Amino acid sequence: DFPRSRLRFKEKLGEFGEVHLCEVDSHPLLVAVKILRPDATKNARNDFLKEVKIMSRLKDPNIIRLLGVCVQDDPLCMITDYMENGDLNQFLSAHQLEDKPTISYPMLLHVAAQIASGMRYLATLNFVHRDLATRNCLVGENFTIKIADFGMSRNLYAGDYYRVQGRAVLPIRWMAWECILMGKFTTASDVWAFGVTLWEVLMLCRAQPFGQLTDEQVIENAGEFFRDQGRQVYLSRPPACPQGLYELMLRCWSRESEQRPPFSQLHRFLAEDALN
Ligand SMILES: Cc1ccc([C@H](C)Nc2nc3cc(F)ccc3o2)cc1NC(=O)c1cnc2ccccn12
Repeated sequence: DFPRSRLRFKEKLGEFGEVHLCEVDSHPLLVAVKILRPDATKNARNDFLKEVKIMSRLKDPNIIRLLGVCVQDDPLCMITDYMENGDLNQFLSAHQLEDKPTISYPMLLHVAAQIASGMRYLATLNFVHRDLATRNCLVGENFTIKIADFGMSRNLYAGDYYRVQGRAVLPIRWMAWECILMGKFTTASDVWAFGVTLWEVLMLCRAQPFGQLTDEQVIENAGEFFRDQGRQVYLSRPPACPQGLYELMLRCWSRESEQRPPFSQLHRFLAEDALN
């Protein structure tokens, strides 16, 4: 529950808490195991226990799945699926769009449809992710995608978060205008972050959203959405993205939260309409 002795620690996969590739004899069975740092504070331990609880809610092919736990003894462990290809941002970065390692346009749509399906599931639970982005997705065998949430602290993605002393850490470049101005999050702001995530996929993660603008400019842009005088600025159409699919992204960035398409409609478009 889970038998900790059945675990065989093999390699470190990354870094609050280390993640390790482990083997389970059942024989070539691989899992990911997250362990609390030896010097974790009482606050870190509490957060870890809550992550376990939140994660235990989530049961979908395109969401990270809690396979097991070791909490009745120290140190605390969380066990998930091992996703061979690591995070989606690093994965796409190592690929180029097929001409005429490579990835094809239809494969990009399949990646995006899987994210939409995972988010469709979350919406059914009335669960708001709050930090959807390619950096929070993992890639397994055969371009299979699982949405996760690594938190906001990793050095690699430091530049994706706006930090003011004593305030919540904010992924402003993925955030709906109402999130920036009022600091609250909904399924409708998850849709907006999905539009930005889809922009990243079609960019093959080559540039930060609004990359040529400062943090302060991105925040003032939310103000311009609010005022609605036609001065707001949008992510440009990626090279690999045709106009029809771009117009979908634009609906995700509608000023009015109710005008943003539900994830059920987004999934339909990506899995069906976008095929023609
Ligand atoms: C073992 C574990 C525990 C926890 C988590 C994730 C980060 N925790 C998490 N997601 C959430 C999604 C929500 F909606 C809400 C809360 C969430 O909390 C992930 C993992 N697994 C890996 O990180 C992993 C697997 N395969 C590889 C390959 C390379 C690198 C890393 N990995």
